[PDB]
Amino acid sequence: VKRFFESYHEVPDGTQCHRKTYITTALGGICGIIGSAYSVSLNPADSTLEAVARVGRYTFTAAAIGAMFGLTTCVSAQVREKPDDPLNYFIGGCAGGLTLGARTHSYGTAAMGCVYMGTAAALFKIGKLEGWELFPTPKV
Amino acid sequence: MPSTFFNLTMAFSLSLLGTLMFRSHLMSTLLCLEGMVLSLFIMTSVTSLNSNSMSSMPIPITILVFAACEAAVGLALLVKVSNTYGTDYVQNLNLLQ
Amino acid sequence: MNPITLAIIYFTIFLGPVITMSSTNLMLMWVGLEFSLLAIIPMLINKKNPRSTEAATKYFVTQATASMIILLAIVLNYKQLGTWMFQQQTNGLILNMTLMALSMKLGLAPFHFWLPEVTQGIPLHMGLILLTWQKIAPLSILIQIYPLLNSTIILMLAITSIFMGAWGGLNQTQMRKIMAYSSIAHMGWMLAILPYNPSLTLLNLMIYIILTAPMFMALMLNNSMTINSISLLWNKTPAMLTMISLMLLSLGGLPPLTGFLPKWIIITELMKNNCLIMATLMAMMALLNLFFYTRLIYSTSLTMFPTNNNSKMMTHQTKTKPNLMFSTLAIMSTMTLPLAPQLI
Amino acid sequence: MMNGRPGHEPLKFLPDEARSLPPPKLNDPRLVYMGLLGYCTGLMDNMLRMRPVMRAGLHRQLLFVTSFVFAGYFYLKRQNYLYAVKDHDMFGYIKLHPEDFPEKEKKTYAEILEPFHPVR
Amino acid sequence: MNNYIFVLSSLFLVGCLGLALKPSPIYGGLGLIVSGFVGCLMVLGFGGSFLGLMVFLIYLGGMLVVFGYTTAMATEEYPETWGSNWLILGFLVLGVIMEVFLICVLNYYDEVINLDGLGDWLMYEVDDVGVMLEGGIGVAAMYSCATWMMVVAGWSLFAGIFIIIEITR
Amino acid sequence: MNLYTVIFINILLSLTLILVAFWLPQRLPFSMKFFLVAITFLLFDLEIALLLPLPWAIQTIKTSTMMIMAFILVTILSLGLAYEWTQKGLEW
Amino acid sequence: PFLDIQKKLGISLDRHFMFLSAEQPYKNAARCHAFEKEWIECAHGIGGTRAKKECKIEFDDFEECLLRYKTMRRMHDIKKQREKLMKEGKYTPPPHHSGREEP
Amino acid sequence: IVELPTLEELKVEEVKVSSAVLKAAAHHYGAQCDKTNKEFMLCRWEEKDPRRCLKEGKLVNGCALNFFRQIKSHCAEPFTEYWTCLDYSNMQLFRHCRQQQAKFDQCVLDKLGWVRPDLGQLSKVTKVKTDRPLPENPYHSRARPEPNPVIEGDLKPAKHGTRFFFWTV
Repeated sequence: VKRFFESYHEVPDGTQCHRKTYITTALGGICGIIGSAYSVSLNPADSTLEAVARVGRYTFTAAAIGAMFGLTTCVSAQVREKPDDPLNYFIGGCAGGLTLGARTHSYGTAAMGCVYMGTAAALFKIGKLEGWELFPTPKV
Repeated sequence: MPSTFFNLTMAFSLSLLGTLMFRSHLMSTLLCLEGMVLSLFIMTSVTSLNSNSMSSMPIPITILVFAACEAAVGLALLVKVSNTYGTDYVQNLNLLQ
Repeated sequence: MNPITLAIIYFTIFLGPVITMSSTNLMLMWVGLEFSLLAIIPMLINKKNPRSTEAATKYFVTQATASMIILLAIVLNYKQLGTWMFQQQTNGLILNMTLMALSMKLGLAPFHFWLPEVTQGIPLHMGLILLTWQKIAPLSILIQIYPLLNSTIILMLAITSIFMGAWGGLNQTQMRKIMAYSSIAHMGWMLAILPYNPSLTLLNLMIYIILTAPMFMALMLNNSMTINSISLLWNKTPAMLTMISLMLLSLGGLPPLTGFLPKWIIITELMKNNCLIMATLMAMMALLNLFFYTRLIYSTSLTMFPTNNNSKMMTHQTKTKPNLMFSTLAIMSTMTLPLAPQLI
Repeated sequence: MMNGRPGHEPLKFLPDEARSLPPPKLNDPRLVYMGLLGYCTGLMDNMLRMRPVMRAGLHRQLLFVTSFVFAGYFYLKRQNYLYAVKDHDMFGYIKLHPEDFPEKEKKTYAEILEPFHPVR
Repeated sequence: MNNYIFVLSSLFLVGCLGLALKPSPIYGGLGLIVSGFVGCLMVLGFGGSFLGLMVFLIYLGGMLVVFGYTTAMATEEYPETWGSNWLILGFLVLGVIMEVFLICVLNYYDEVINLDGLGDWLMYEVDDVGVMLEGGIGVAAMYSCATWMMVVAGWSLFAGIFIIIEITR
Repeated sequence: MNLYTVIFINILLSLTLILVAFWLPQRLPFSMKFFLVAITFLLFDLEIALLLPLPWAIQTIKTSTMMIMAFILVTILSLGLAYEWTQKGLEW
Repeated sequence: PFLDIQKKLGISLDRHFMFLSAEQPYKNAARCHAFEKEWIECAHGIGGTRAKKECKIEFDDFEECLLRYKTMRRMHDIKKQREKLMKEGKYTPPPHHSGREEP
Repeated sequence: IVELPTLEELKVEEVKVSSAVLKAAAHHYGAQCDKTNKEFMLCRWEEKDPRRCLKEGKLVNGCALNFFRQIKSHCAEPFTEYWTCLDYSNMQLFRHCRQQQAKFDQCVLDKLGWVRPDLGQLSKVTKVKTDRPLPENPYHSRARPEPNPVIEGDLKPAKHGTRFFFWTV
């Protein structure tokens, strides 16, 4: 149930967007659940339903940012024909920033979100391109 | 023990889920807390007994002796709380926010 | 406290960490942790104020369940290896439990909620012990088992702590809680390098102890639990204004002072090990910690807050002096940097 | 790290092996720093306790400048050993496992062709 | 009979399920006593008498009597909340049944349960012709062979008195 | 099993009585003293435990250490009692 | 450990009883004492990093004396077939299961 | 495989008499037959594998068997009275029967000459020399891995000093 997410990376970027979007949407959604959970455990709700709603809101919003990121990056790559280009991701990251912005009904957040999120995603692309290692084993 | 040590372990996790989700009375946690010490004591004694490792039986009891005092401290805090708030209810414990 | 009781308790609060450190049989390491839990609770409720009972009852439940989880790890190991101690072979989940549990007793990352609250309801004095002579014990257990723990989790708890500590601190105005939050942060750096170079954890701790112990004996010299309270320091005792300034900027990583070394060598060791992703993000939000440190600087030193007439009365009376330890631990802390090579 | 080394003295400060190393010159800048670090501690104390800063506790000033320094010689004596062990350990390995640390050969700059990026 | 230990172990789990669902403090205490007895029998099933019976002496009548005691003066009456005790009872029963099928499911995964191997593992090896191999001979190493285990515990109790009196004061 | 047989008859005999008995017919009391006693009780109850293996430990080859240990345990707890007396504890 | 006040002082309050092969009371040898020895006299002088690959034969065995799972498996496997075979009427427990009894 | 010996290989005569009978005569069996007993035992301990010391074991039963046949020949009636009284007791305690014991023990000191071993003098360790080569590599130990090599030499002041960032040191 992990061989899955990884698949996103295996096929060249810009190709098989369907899978990409699905995977990206799941990750966002997973984060949504976790995020809602912390948001409900602490700062609890008033009624069971109210909290179920939260969970839903956070889950969907996160799933959305996941989708548009996946969709935009894949499509940009295909259209721009740059199979591996950090910018592709930035376009996508920005997209997620905007979505989040919408779901929060704020243009400003979209601004915050477009740059920060995009930059972050772009760095992910570079990271993969340059073989950056995260959480590395001690090799001293 | 292969599946008799899974019941005890899940007992400890069911007791884990208990101590971590409070509800009203604090005593129920403490009491739950103790449910773990019993499960740990039972598991330690069980494996020591089927490993014939007699050099280790001291531990099953040291676990209980330390756990008893641990609980003594826990209850004195509890008595201290229903002396200051007239109840053991946890909600009362929200001044440090 | 009947001075006899004071001795028994204090001995236990001190035998508690020492047994942990000295023993190798994990069990004996667990009871060392258990004795620390039992000894600290009496002192925590010394005023017996309504806030205090809350503090102890939280500290105790958080400490107790973690203690039980640590014992479960030892009990499980006993069946996966007859030994009473973690070994290369240990199941990974067995070690991760010990990390979470021990990261609760030390209060790192997503388990950082109890510390700020217990640091708020206990006296300044017992605050120090609860922050620095109670971190030695669990850390010892981790440092001993470092070869075996996971690099991923530690890093996540490390980064989280840094963030939570920083963000939490920005809003807080109560000093006790500002320190509680700083400790969460520094504790984070410490656990970041544990998997790679334990010896640096022991430096990032000592320096934290040599920094926090002077800082708290400063807060209590005037027993100010408010920044507004520490801000009138200029009237109550003017000299400590100079060193309080440097020690707090030292607690954050600014380069001339001793406080840079722990962050600098931890970053050097992480880059040596290639975590230039993780190290970078940590150093960046580490900079957030200095912002709240300097905001306090502003109130206490760089700007003079208005004081009360009744203060002139406290000036008249001779001010009970700060122990010598303050000085020796203020200087060795604010400026030892020129002697870093031998420290590491 | 360096613990677990053969012969490790389980609780000793500086094993006698450290006798072989040169003793720290008492005027080593570092020990002299510790001295100044100390004098300042003393002066600071006087200040926090509201005493004439320099003209008071002239006995203490001495205890300080002389406690810190005393500590230094015996600490530096050790830290110097620790570093010295590090080489013994490091250099030895380079040899015992020679192949892993081969002496590669560097060509003269004539042979090497470094690309020239014009500044223009 | 060969399942004697599985069953006992099963009931223990339920007992703990009860404590977890946090029924009224005193009924929960009853729960810990039931699990306590079940557990004692478990240890008394793998060949350990002293360890087990001690569970009874120190923990069944010894420790929880206290719990019930304090749960008599300070934990109020669980008043106006008693109704849940029935709901909790239900979930408990439902959960028990759930687990019933649950382990059946785990049994399916042969890849432990040793459904056939039940009663073949409660004990593994014995000194058939031995004499002094009784649980307890070990518990006594605490006085001689291992004394650390006693000096540490002893301190706990001693310090305990001073601590509890100080917290209580 | 033999014990199990006896015990279930024992419960059966009692449940039989109560059943026939019900079928044939056709808020803040608290004193720390009480809590304190319960506590002391376990501190003593735990000690009883550390003292229970003494029958097996008598036969220990050491003997000297046995007694040296046992005497220390009994003495340190008794001192605990001593301080309980000295303090208002045990004075209800 | 972190502070070896025990080796230094020469005392051994915590080391004598850490493994199953330590001195058991009345010399009643533990179980798996045939292996733990073989698995710790092997890993003595060789650090862990190299007590984890080459001294894997002795742990793979000691992981089976204690857990004794491969046995459980083999046995469980045997029974299954016996069950299926007994279904076909193929296997009929020999009276050896109920033979004389050797002293 | 397991090389478990075959039944025919392990089919030897045994005493097969009530525990009490062995017990009643035990003291004299520990006397008349330890030469071989010990040997089997020494074989047993040093060569952990019973399979290896099986032969010695067949000798054990045999020696005892005749031990019994000789008893059967002389002072048999006495022995019969001693065991019957010894068996009645639940722990087959020796002191309940001393009058019967004296007869048989006395008789075997008239007819067989054998002697009841005085208190002790059976517990004391014995030396029996056996041809079976002191099993080398018992435990079938594999080869012990090589100890890490040893850095050698004497310390020399560190090279160029602490090489920390810009510290001429």
